[PDB]
Amino acid sequence: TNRLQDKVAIITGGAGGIGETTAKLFVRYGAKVVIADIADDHGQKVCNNIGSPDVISFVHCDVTKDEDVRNLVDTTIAKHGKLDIMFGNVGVLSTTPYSILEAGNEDFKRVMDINVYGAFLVAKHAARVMIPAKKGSIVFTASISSFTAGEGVSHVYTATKHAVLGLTTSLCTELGEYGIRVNCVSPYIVASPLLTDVFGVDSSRVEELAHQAANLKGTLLRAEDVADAVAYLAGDESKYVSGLNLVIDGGYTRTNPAFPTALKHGL
Amino acid sequence: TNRLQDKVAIITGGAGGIGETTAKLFVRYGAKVVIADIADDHGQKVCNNIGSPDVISFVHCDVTKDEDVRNLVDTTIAKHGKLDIMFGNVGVLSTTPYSILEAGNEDFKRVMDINVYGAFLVAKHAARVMIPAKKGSIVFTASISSFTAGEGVSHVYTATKHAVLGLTTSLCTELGEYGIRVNCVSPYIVASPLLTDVFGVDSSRVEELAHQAANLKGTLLRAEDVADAVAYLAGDESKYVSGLNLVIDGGYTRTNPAFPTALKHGL
Amino acid sequence: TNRLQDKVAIITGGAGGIGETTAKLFVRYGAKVVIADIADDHGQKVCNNIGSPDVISFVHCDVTKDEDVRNLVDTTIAKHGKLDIMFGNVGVLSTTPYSILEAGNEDFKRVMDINVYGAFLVAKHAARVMIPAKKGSIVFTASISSFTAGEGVSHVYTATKHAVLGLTTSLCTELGEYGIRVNCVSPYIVASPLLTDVFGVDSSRVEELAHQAANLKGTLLRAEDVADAVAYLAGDESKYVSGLNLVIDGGYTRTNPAFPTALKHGL
Amino acid sequence: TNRLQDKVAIITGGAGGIGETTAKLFVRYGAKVVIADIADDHGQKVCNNIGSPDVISFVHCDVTKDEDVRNLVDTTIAKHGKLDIMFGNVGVLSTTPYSILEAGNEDFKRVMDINVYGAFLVAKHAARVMIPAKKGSIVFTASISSFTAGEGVSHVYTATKHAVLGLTTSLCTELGEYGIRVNCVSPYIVASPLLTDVFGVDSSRVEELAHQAANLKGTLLRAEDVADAVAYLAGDESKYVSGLNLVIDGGYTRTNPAFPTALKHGL
Ligand SMILES: NC(=O)c1ccc[n+]([C@@H]2O[C@H](COP(=O)([O-])OP(=O)([O-])OC[C@H]3O[C@@H](n4cnc5c(N)[nH+]cnc54)[C@H](O)[C@@H]3O)[C@@H](O)[C@H]2O)c1
Ligand SMILES: NC(=O)c1ccc[n+]([C@@H]2O[C@H](COP(=O)([O-])OP(=O)([O-])OC[C@H]3O[C@@H](n4cnc5c(N)[nH+]cnc54)[C@H](O)[C@@H]3O)[C@@H](O)[C@H]2O)c1
Ligand SMILES: NC(=O)c1ccc[n+]([C@@H]2O[C@H](COP(=O)([O-])OP(=O)([O-])OC[C@H]3O[C@@H](n4cnc5c(N)[nH+]cnc54)[C@H](O)[C@@H]3O)[C@@H](O)[C@H]2O)c1
Ligand SMILES: NC(=O)c1ccc[n+]([C@@H]2O[C@H](COP(=O)([O-])OP(=O)([O-])OC[C@H]3O[C@@H](n4cnc5c(N)[nH+]cnc54)[C@H](O)[C@@H]3O)[C@@H](O)[C@H]2O)c1
Repeated sequence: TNRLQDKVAIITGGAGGIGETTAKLFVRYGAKVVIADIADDHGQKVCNNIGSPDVISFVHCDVTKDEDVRNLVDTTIAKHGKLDIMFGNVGVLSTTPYSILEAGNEDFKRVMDINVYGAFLVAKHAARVMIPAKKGSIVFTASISSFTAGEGVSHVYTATKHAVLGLTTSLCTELGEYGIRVNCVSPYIVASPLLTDVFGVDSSRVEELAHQAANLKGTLLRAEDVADAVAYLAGDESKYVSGLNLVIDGGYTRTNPAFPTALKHGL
Repeated sequence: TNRLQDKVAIITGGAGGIGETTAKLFVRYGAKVVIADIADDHGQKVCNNIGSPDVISFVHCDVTKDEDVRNLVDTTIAKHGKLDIMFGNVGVLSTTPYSILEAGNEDFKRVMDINVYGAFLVAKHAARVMIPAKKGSIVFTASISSFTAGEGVSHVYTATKHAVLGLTTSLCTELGEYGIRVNCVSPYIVASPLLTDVFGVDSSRVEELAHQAANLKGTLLRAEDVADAVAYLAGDESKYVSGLNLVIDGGYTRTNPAFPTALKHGL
Repeated sequence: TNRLQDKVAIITGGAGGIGETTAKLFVRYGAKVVIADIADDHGQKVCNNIGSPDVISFVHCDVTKDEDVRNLVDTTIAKHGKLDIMFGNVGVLSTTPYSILEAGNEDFKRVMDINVYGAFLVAKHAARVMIPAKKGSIVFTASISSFTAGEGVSHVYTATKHAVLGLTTSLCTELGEYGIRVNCVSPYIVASPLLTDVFGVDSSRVEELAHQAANLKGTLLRAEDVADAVAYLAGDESKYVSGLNLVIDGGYTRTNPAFPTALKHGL
Repeated sequence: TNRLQDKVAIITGGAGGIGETTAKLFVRYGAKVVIADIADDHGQKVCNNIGSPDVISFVHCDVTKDEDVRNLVDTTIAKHGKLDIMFGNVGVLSTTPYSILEAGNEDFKRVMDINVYGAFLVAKHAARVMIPAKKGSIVFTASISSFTAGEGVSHVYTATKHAVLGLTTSLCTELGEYGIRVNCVSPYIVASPLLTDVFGVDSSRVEELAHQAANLKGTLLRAEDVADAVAYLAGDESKYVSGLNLVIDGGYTRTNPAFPTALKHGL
């Protein structure tokens, strides 16, 4: 059936990848979506092809900005008379190395802006429309680096998708005394459609590497798989779980075979 | 629609309370259930009234025992040709005080038996039938004391519904390299139907106390609310989340107003 | 004895409160300190009275800045020929309410600058001098809101002293493959000397409120008590623990008597 | 100097390995110890050679038993007039495989007995002597599997050194409203003196494998390294930290290079 039918939802990043299969799921399950990206020529060739705009519309938004998050929210109330759900994806990763010493100073500012102090506004403009109605789940989207680490992932993405659990445990302790839920989803390597910028990346040869590395040989992750975790937390069937940081790693995050797959046994 | 339709499920405690609304949900969503309790005269006046046994049957089981968990599992394969899901509830709480010093020695043995080294067998007899088919989520059921504490809850229930996350993170790291998921749900004060044994308890005057104490004024918990968290993790829409300890507290676990509601402000 | 004798340490906030009793402890335990604050007229009437500058010197630093963190580090190497320890305190809290809706937009920028993307530089200029020597613990200082929450503490302080565990778990996974440790201490209500700015605060009537609220009636917190946690992690006796977020709450963080001290018993 | 001088301590496992270098440290730092093991002919050729018995004595104890934990505690009060510290090590690991399916049924009973419902009594007989004096830290000793997992470590050791954080967070919430601290230390591969029982183990060729696997190349773990973590938490300098599960992994627990050391870069 169309499961969370009635809901009006806003994805703050539904052009790219997780965001449009999460969109297409929510419009399959009977919501009305407002995709909301800066990537203008993909975010409406996603909203032009998913459905017909009464249910799916686009809005240039730049979360690095307050007048922009103001208008997305104010025109959802005006497109559709309310805002039940605010899936707040948005996320950026470093364009400087890793290494503390030779990895810089200003792709910390900019990748804190898009990820932490830009995930906030989304929650302040949703908060100021959900609080008047005493209903709503604000889902976000972090990564398994909300929990932990990697010698890959930058000290900034480790740091900003950590605090997107900050104001999602704390945002929780007040938007909760209103019967408004605050959760975030928190994935692992997901979205292809055959990459590259430095080679390695030419994706599928990323997805193949997400199976020799996982802790759940049998399947592969996808976006339908995060969309899963997000309609759950969104509206229906989420109704008393404002806890969560629904870690979708297929278990991975809770091992380290550095010493088991060195320990081994016989040879 | 009937959502996890096809599934064969086993509740290891579906007479009592969480367990039969979780049962009635799974049989509403098109599974075939086998309720499985020692409480013989409630567990079949639950299986006699929910549905008709092709979909809902009872089996005396005593998880404190191995020949008993052997036969429940072996007759599910025989009632219905497989075991996709094993919701493993089961849980007991102290019948001695709290206080380390004057709270005893043998309602640690017995309430470790029913809760930790009796949650195990459920997972060893489900494991030995799910591994042959390379499919299945083993959901359990812990409490928010899997995470934390209370000056109420006994050092034994704090201790045994802690380890039901032991062999649910660890059970995970192997029943996972099989595309078998291992999660547990983890609730807060839930089930009435107007209690007592020492007075206080005369339940609803438990549920009323679960609203002046929560961090989500607006609703009240129930069993449909844990059943929610359990069909999610069971089969469909759980397909790459073997992480979780789906904490369903309405946020509660992540505060302490000892110092805020002492701090206050003006008077 | 003078325990971590030899060490050269840098406090990045040792004028104020935790920072100078942690300083006075490190100079009692035989280190040589460089206090390092913007508060010019307190940071040297702390360095002028603790000891004589061969062991205790001041340096205006403004962690909201890179040329400033550059020079503190470069003149420690020049005052004293190395940098074993970098205690990185620094911390600021909101000067806007709490409430998402009416609590603003730019004391998120500024109190992310001093706390997260200003805790970083401290670790990049210490990192670039500890890595050449393959020795050193970078201790930071977070709060129990690194772990959790409060209806008091702002969504920004909840968010920035969360990520000071970001780049302290992640900073760890690389400054660690160098035998350089990365930990942070993480306290609860500490430092008086009889406050006010809005009344309530007139401190001791803060400390008195840190005893009717704690989970360890018997003592009171202090700065010697965090200094404790910090010489431990600093240099000696820290030598294989790069794990920690040494939570010094006297247990507090792991309860919630909303439902126990509502549950009570007899009246 | 002799740091925690005055203290009377009890190790509940100080014959073997961690336990006697932790003993020798506490008697170096001026305590008076009572080692306390079943291994009769090692536990006194440890107490006969460390020091002279006024400071170091042995007592056959079998924590799988209550009359035994009763007498150790009652004769410490009688050897020495009190019990400030109770380091409660004790720990056993499986003598059946790993695999849920073919790994048995009764080395769960026995290795729950020595580890969880035998760590308890230690804390009930220490509790009943520390509570009369309103002073004392009960340190335990868990493993990094208190936090997480491994495809090595058995589902039972994962499960029992998990709950030794149960009744160490919960034991905390009451032995704490007495100014009695409750913490546990929580190590990684430690103690040689050149092993074997199945070959692999012939230890040092265990310790060598604890360096190609760690996240802190530079040093190696030892027992002085856990003794470190335990005098800290014991008595002095522990005075307001009843939080902790002092994870001493050299960072390890918070990564997984399954996907980084598959991701790599160029070849
Ligand atoms: N492999 C994965 O897909 C993966 C792994 C782990 C976590 N995540 C998280 O998932 C989110 C990323 O989505 P995705 O589908 O993976 O990647 P994506 O394709 O980058 O999708 C996100 C969208 O964000 C857009 N965007 C960037 N800045 C702005 C801005 N300021 N305002 C509005 N839109 C903007 C960007 O153009 C894109 O359309 C982030 O929160 C990640 O932390 C993804
Ligand atoms: N307020 C709540 O409902 C609450 C709160 C927090 C956690 N939980 C968890 O939920 C579970 C309890 O279920 P419930 O509905 O609350 O209570 P319940 O009514 O006790 O239901 C559980 C069933 O377990 C049965 N049972 C006990 N021992 C055995 C045994 N050895 N073999 C087979 N059946 C047995 C018991 O008779 C009952 O039918 C436990 O795992 C708790 O830890 C419940
Ligand atoms: N009650 C407590 O003391 C408490 C509670 C919980 C956590 N903490 C943490 O402890 C730290 C605060 O120290 P404190 O002694 O409590 O307070 P404090 O008296 O504010 O000491 C910190 C110092 O930071 C200084 N400072 C501010 N900005 C800068 C800057 N940009 N550059 C250099 N110096 C600057 C400030 O002037 C002061 O001297 C923070 O990291 C808090 O998160 C304290
Ligand atoms: N590699 C390591 O050393 C390692 C790693 C991780 C955790 N730990 C923990 O450290 C503790 C083990 O100590 P250890 O030095 O490694 O090993 P160990 O040499 O086995 O020392 C522990 C002592 O426990 C003794 N013992 C066993 N049962 C009893 C009993 N019932 N009553 C009294 N004494 C008994 C045993 O004979 C031995 O003397 C456990 O709590 C482990 O969980 C150790």
